[PDB]
Amino acid sequence: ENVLTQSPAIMSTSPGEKVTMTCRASSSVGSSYLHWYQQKSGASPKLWIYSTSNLASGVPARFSGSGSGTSYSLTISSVEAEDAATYYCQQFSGYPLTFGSGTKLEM
Amino acid sequence: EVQLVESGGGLVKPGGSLKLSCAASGFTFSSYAMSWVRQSPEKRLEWVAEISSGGRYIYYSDTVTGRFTISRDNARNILHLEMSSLRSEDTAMYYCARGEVRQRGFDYWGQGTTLTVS
Amino acid sequence: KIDFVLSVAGGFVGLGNVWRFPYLCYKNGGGAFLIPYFIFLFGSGLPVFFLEIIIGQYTSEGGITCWEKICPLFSGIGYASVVIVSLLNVYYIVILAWATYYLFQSFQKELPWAHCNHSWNTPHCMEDTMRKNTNFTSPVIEFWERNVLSLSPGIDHPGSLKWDLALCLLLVWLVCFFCIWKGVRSTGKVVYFTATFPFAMLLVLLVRGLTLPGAGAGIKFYLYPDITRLEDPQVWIDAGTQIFFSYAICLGAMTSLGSYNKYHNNVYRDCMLLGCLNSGTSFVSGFAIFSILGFMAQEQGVDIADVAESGPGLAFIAYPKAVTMMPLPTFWSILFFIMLLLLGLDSQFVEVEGQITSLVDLYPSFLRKGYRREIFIAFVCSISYLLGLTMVTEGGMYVFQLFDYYAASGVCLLWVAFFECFVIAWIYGGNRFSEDIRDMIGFPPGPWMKYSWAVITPVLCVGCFIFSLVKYVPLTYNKTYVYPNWAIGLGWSLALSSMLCVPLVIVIRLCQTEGPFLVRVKYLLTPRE
Ligand SMILES: N=C(N)NCCS(=O)(=O)O
Ligand SMILES: [Cl-]
Ligand code: NA
Ligand code: NA
Repeated sequence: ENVLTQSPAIMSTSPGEKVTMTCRASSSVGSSYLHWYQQKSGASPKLWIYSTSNLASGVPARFSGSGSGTSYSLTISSVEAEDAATYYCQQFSGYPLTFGSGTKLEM
Repeated sequence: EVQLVESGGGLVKPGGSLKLSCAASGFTFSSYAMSWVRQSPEKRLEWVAEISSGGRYIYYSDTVTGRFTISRDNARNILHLEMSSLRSEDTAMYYCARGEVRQRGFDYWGQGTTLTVS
Repeated sequence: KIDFVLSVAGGFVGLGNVWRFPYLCYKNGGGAFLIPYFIFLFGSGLPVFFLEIIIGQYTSEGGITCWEKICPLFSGIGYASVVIVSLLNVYYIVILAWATYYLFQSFQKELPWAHCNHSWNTPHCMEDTMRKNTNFTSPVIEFWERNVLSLSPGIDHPGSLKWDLALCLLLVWLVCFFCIWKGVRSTGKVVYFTATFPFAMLLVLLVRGLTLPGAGAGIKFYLYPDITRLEDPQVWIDAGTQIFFSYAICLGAMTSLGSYNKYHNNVYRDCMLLGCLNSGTSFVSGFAIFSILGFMAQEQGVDIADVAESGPGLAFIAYPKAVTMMPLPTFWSILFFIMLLLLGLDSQFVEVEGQITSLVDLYPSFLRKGYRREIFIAFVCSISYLLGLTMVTEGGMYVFQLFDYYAASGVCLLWVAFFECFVIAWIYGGNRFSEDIRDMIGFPPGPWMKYSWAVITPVLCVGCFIFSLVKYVPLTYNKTYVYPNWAIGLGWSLALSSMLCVPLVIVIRLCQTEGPFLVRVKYLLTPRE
């Protein structure tokens, strides 16, 4: 079971600042097999980034992704109140499928 | 593609059994692999099981592989998850998720059903 | 990992691109060849290549045995594929025999095809420079005919056995034996040279060709299509089965390579890139050949269709001429034939290795390891040597042309491609097979692949097959020589040897299976472990 861990478990932040989040895997994950999901407080998750950099249909363009091998990251050019959510990384390379610990942006 | 809706959440005793349902609409349910994902009261996401489009390939998480059974009804566009012996750790919010392409992830998520084992 | 990519690239890039494609295109008047060529390429070629690779990777079985896990009833497809490779390995290496002979003839102060002071030349020789000033013959052509080939007047006149070409065949078969036996010439860093040098020499030849005076006429011949010819089934079969030949499909060799790939490996993008490499080198080396043909037409004062052989010797006429038009011709002659030898020898290694892995998978009780697998490989090589040795006689060119037309080309490839696509799409099921592909690579084939298997490939194969029988024309070696009827019967014998494996294996499996007919069919239609 490939364990995924995200370092900044909680992120105090204010509008206008840039943000980057980290997602490390116990085993190497292929670039096409890592995804990021948003989950607004009290609602079900939604796909946010796929194939490590491809933005989903509804995500604003300000989001971006990067990474390779055992480490991955997702970034925001500048945050807004609408971006206050919990973001989970997920490997889809091999079973069991595993989600990261999740990182919550507080403002 | 529009909609997924779960049903059948409720309260059951420890060690009991429960069956969840997830109806699909707005897309050809028979053409997409389906997955169940689980969110604990600690809000941590955990994957449960995947069933492919034809139901021939099925995968389980190691923590449920002996107790959970996943199935689908392509003739009725409904997805099912059956739990045989619910442990205390199995109380959670359950989402059915559409996962046809591994390089694209879970496109759509249902509203979710809560499962309680008080 | 790149072991798979290198294996495929070295396997199905080879003499099919550098030697066969130019001669089939020239035989069919140039531009008209490309329309059916690309129609088949994008309709069947790439999808069926991906299909073979996916069969191999899914079953992890080699060539013959994978059909036991997909559709046992149609197991005859594997035997047909393996016998196709058996005949291909017999006749394909004779081209390397000719290349070896040319290379050994390169070791001279002056190349023997540059002029005709030499003994073998007809009194009607005219050195190509002076012809523009009767039925004169070029020294480059009659070196091929009278020194290398020593061409007999017909297949009915075997003549003697060329004692030198026999030892050339022996040398190349020894190389194949020691490479396949020890596993040498693969997976090493030396492959950095082996995989790159041939394309470098192809670039050199292309740059020579495009700069020769009169190249533009050859390119116009190459690219402008006479739609009238297309009315003839010959161009359609030639182009479609050239696609199937060049991609090494219907051999089961690509399936054999796929069986070594990991189950969860995403192969789709690699397959598409490799197909781009293959068809691209074919199309690009077309510009190398036809520029030289235009130059020869301009120099000699005859139409492009008349300058060279409408047959297998087109490469051994064109490139030898080109290397004569470069500084220090001997250097470039040696490099050209070393390029040809390397490029064909890895495709020979891959094909023989595929044949052997497919055959040892039938009986792993024997044929287990070097104690007897080496001996089995030695037996295969010896037998293939004795059969290829028939093409080294003075009449060997006619036998080689008959083999190249019928044994691993033409209708026998259409047959296997049709049955592979038909089985997977309609007997096994596109819905099942797309789910298997989704399980392995992570996403379904999509509509291009699905409909190529379901409709386009069956339709194209059946259409060309029937069209060539409604508008039948017999084989001819170089547009003048007409084969005797028993030779045509022999060619159809070669083709049917491959084709009949499907009916006969079907009846063999319906027999010896127990129960009423209905349950027999149902049982054979059901996969097995
Ligand atoms: N021999 C076959 N059929 N394929 C090998 C590749 S190629 O040299 O024919 O292009
Ligand atoms: Cl080709
Ligand atoms: Na080659
Ligand atoms: Na090729």
